[PDB]
Amino acid sequence: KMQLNPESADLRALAKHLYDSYIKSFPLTKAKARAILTGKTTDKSPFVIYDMNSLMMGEDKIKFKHITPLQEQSKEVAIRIFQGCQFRSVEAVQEITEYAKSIPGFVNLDLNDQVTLLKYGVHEIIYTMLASLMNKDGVLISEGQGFMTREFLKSLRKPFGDFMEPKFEFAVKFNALELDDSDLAIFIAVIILSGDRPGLLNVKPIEDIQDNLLQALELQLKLNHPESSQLFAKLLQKMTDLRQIVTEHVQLLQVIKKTETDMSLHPLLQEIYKDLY
Ligand SMILES: Cc1c(C)n(Cc2ccc(Cl)c(O[C@@H](C)C(=O)O)c2)c2ccc(C(=O)N[C@@H](C)c3ccc(C(C)(C)C)cc3)cc12
Ligand SMILES: Cc1c(C)n(Cc2ccc(Cl)c(O[C@@H](C)C(=O)O)c2)c2ccc(C(=O)N[C@@H](C)c3ccc(C(C)(C)C)cc3)cc12
Repeated sequence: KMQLNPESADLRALAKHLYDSYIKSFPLTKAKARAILTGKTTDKSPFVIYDMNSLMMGEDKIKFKHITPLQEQSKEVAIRIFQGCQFRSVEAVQEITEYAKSIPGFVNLDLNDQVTLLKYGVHEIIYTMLASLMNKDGVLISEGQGFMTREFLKSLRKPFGDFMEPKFEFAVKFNALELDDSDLAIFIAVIILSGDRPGLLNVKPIEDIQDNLLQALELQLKLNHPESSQLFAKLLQKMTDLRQIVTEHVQLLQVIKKTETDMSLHPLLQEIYKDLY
């Protein structure tokens, strides 16, 4: 229908509010990420890691040194890279949670339901925003200061050689939608307010917030993408694809968390690296 009625102005105002929260909560947006991947930005080119020799030069640019070099160099590299991917994941939760609080009505929910929505929703947000940082060659790492190639990640040890491939194959199909930060801001909020998470108390207040986010998203996509019909429908299938692809990812590293013995990082040691930095 698309009318210029007072309810549409509220859906446009909600999109503006979610976008402003998207900028403050997340440092590296897709707008700046694409500027680095194409060299359009005035900043310096990021350090590129494509082989083992380039990775050794990258570690020398880090203040930390890792004073426990295990003999297995195939494990010294794979395990070290994976824990860098996990320490960054923890800081993303701090940013995701900061953005989740900005969604109208989220704080008014039950506190245990807020945990449940973030519990199962953090992974699906990571999969989405990670696509903004990667292309067909590699992924931007360390707040855009680095760039690790895709084929280098495939050259790691056999268990760690394909934990990023399910994310690259999703990105090439998700970036084809060519969404911008304005579209992603609403789309992230829709994933959080998914009212069918296992263990939700009152589903009624959650889906009521999501239905306004869904209406604000379809209005955003129809206005921002004039040459793309059914883009709202295509994006819903990408959301359901995140469901069955995250369950395969969470079950994948549970084998690593158990068979590597040193993967479940010590809780008190985590907080030391966060507060020092
Ligand atoms: C492998 C890898 C990936 C895929 N990424 C991007 C990434 C990951 C996870 C999420 Cl969730 C994510 O999501 C986006 C949307 C976001 O949040 O930007 C984006 C990395 C970022 C930094 C480092 C690293 O190793 N960096 C060095 C500088 C360091 C960091 C920390 C340490 C200590 C453990 C000692 C503290 C030591 C060295 C490695 C990776
Ligand atoms: C020094 C260091 C430490 C202490 N950790 C945590 C860590 C290591 C090893 C084990 Cl085993 C571990 O687990 C338990 C058992 C433990 O020993 O504490 C925990 C790191 C993780 C990743 C990188 C890295 O080199 N990340 C690469 C991807 C990059 C990223 C970004 C850059 C630039 C910023 C220059 C762009 C350069 C290189 C370095 C370190």
